[PDB]
Amino acid sequence: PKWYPSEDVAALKKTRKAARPQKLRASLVPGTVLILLAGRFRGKRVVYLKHLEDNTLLISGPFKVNGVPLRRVNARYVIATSTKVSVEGVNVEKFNVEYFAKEEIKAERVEDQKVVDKALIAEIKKTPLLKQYLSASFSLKNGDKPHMLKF
Amino acid sequence: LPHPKIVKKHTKKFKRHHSDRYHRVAENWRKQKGIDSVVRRRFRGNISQPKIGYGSNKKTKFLSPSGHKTFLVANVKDLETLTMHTKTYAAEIAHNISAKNRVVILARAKALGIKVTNPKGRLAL
Amino acid sequence: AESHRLYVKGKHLSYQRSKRVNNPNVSLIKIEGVATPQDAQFYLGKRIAYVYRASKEVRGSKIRVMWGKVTRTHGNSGVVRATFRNNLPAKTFGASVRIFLYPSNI
Amino acid sequence: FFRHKCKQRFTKLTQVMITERRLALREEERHYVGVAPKVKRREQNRERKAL
Amino acid sequence: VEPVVVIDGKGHLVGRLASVVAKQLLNGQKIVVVRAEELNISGEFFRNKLKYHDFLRKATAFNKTRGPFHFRAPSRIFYKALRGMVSHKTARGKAALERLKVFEGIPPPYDKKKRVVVPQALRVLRLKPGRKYTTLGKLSTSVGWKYEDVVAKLEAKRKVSSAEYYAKKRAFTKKVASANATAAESDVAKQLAALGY
RNA sequence: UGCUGGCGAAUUGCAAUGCGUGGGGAUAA
RNA sequence: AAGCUCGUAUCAGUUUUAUGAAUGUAAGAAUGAAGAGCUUUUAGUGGGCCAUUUUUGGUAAGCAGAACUGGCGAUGCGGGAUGAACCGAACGUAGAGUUAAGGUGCCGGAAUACACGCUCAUCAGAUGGCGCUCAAGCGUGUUACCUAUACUCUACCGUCAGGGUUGAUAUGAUGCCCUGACGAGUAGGCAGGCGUGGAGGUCAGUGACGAAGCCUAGACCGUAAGGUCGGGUCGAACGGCCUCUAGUGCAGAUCUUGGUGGUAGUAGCAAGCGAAACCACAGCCAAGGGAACGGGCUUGGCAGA
RNA sequence: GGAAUACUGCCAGCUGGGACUGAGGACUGCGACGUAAGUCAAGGAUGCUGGCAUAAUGGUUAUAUGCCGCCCGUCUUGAAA
RNA sequence: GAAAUUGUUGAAAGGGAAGGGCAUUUGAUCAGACAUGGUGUUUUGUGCCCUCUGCUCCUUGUGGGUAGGGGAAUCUCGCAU
Repeated sequence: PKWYPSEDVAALKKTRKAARPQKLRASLVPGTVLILLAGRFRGKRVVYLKHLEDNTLLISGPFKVNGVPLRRVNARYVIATSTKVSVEGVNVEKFNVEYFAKEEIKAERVEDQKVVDKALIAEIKKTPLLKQYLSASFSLKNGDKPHMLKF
Repeated sequence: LPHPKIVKKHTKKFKRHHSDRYHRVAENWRKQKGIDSVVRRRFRGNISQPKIGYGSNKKTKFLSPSGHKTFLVANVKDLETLTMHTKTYAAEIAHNISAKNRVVILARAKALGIKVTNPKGRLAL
Repeated sequence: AESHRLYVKGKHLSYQRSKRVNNPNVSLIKIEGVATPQDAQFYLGKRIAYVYRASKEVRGSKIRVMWGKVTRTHGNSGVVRATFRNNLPAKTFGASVRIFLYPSNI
Repeated sequence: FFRHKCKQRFTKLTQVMITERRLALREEERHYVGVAPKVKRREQNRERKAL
Repeated sequence: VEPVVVIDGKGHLVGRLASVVAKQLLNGQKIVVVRAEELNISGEFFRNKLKYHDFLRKATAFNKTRGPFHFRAPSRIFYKALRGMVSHKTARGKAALERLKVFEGIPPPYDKKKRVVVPQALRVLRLKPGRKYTTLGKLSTSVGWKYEDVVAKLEAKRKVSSAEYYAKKRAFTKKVASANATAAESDVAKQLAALGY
């Protein structure tokens, strides 16, 4: 900062692009079963919990069911199914954007997993076959036309 | 240097008509002068001709892929003209400079922060 | 167990063309079970992949992929225009092309 | 012009004294060697005569 | 939608069928037309018999042995009608035709395997009721093909060997229709119906 | 997986599909 | 091209009213254009054919002649299967979008669309081929779609036009800019550049630690002329810059000289020895490609070293 | 007698999905919103995130595939010849 | 020691034409940093630093070069760890 510009570079114009919070599509409401589409956990049924500051979604399997940890995911790489669960019993507010820094798995992450997942397992047991539904993997069979399919 | 995305318009070399068929006709560009020539009347399928439209953007002209303008250098004196334009220009050590003198040039250009386009020229380890 | 398929499979038909001129940039894609432009509107903007075996192993895999996007519809049949990064080889006229479900509108 | 440009000359020429940085942490086991084309054949055509 | 799509000429129209079979190739869609002989055209017989012979008088001058080879066998008669819409020269073609297989009748190893029909090429779905229309069979016969008989007979045999089959099968699905009919009503069922099944 | 269980999945970090040669020997042509 | 007055009310392949025997003169009529006239001088240019609209001469017909306006000429591009005369469209380099003319069975990108009727033909019909018959034909209507260098928008190149810019501009005011419009081209004209041999000047230039040259499935720059660099080969001079000068830039001339092929191990000598003529390039048929032009194209038949 | 509803047309009505582009470079101007303080979609893209050095990537040559491409020059004639 | 042209070897292609343009795949192949910090604090240790004593070239204050000692308990002023 104290070091003078040794070469003449042009300063930027005062750019007129104020950032605005992400407006998610209508189908997403906290406590919604999703289908992840890309990455390590592609074609998995995963519960949606919180919209984060970095325009992502905080999601959990839960881990006890399908082996999906407390992960972040992008909004566009998800199909949101209409089947909603109870979410109000879960304390999500502990973790945010800063939680997912990396500067073998830490014990703190495992403890946050189990505390949340037990507070979620209790509500999954209410509806029939929902536990089995989350353990299963999504796929398009012969005759499945996604422009027709209601999720 | 933060440079614009360098657009080239035409990467391919503008070769001459029938430069490939005959051997005596060079690949160096010459216009077709005859009135009955298809290249001159710009028929479909035939080779593309050099015209002013293919001209490079003024802001990004003469720039190498590194985003520097090329500049020939003979000796340490001519090198030290670019003490103020390290981000803009790049030292091109001339072809005929000996291996004895290049080690001297590369020592100075490394110190001044001048990017040399052709190091390792005549210089083993 | 059998199906791991998260893509709609469709054939790569041709390039965008007239009778005598073809633009190799824009490829025409038939998609399975798609009959109208109205059904094809769903697939607009979705990422495409052409997956194929190659001879030499590149990154611990003998299989390479060309990625691209659906741009728009093409005629009344549900045939769809598609621009890839590197254009499809033209040897692939009538080859399977994987159309994915990201990015999702739904 | 001369106000900020001599300020600018001074700036660059002071950060030319990054020479000392290169020359304190030198200790480099390389050094540029010329390849004179006479030697390039004294050490080619004599190896082929060696074999 | 199916690696191979065995078709059954029986009651089709050279041209239309063909055409549609054409497209299907140029778009990587293996095919296998069968019962070729029992194909169909349009217009009286005496017609196709001419609109052919003409194709027969063809032949090259100096050397008739190097000109338009007039294939009699139906399969072929039709294979031409097809190779006629398929650049059949540029590799893109060769690549096709290379995807075809027109048989006269229905020889293994297809006999044992499902087939289909191109609803957009049926005498009974394109030709105005009662209206002249060839039947390749005769047409071929009338102009060479020396086997209409063999296939013929050697055919009826196939229909048997099968017909017999079906029975066994039909007699099988007669049970199921019951198995479920009974096992129907119960619960687990009811439910399904609700969702639709 | 017809029904009921008990464990493991992470850190892949917010997408980048994840069967011939060149010589021997033996014997058929 | 330049100089002179002006920048206007100077006009216009146009319409209108006015006034006479399609057609004359005016407008305090419209519409468009800041591009006008007066000198003075300087290149190139003396080809027709087709089509349109008026007639004039004409008998089996065709047409023959005259005048008038276009098309090609100097001109690509989309379409008409293919084309001097048809249809659309006058071209800087691209990206995206929309269309024209023509089309959507397949070859062929695009509806084996929808709706009303008609048509059976012993070579229907619309045919370029295959093929087509409640059509893929005929007559008509309704939408949907396909795509050109066309139009729209954006960037970029250059040209032209208008303009800003100094008690000096964080770049050579023959600089740095801001705005808009434009881009075909033969003969010819004007202008800015690139290269070669030598001269003056300069770079206290490069150079046996390798100059010049030569290659190179090597790299970069310049629209291009070309310039620069790496690698290999080489062995002694050479280059940039500001200027000067000319025996200065090649594909052709039945070019000159030198060298080397195919022909050909052929003709030949009245297993060996060994040319020449000649040589744009190749050499399958059918059909169309208007023009006593089919050999390259279009559509078919076909085609194994 | 009682409402509609197509059809034509309007909205300086609302809410989405996709592609392409990001030119320019301190601030001046026309504005909107906010009582003000300010802020903003207002005289041209910013912010976050990932992939790297045995990288990432980019190129040359060789052929294949789809489409397109009459043999150059001179000299005639109306152009093809 | 160029090109035409010739042989060998290696690679590629070849069903009655090749060479060219737009685009891309495959095969072969070449590129791809003696890049290494930047900033803000903290030990010390030195010097052109503080301080004591000077000497010398010249032009206007807003000068330049260059010795002998001391001193870090003040000082980041610089450079080394």
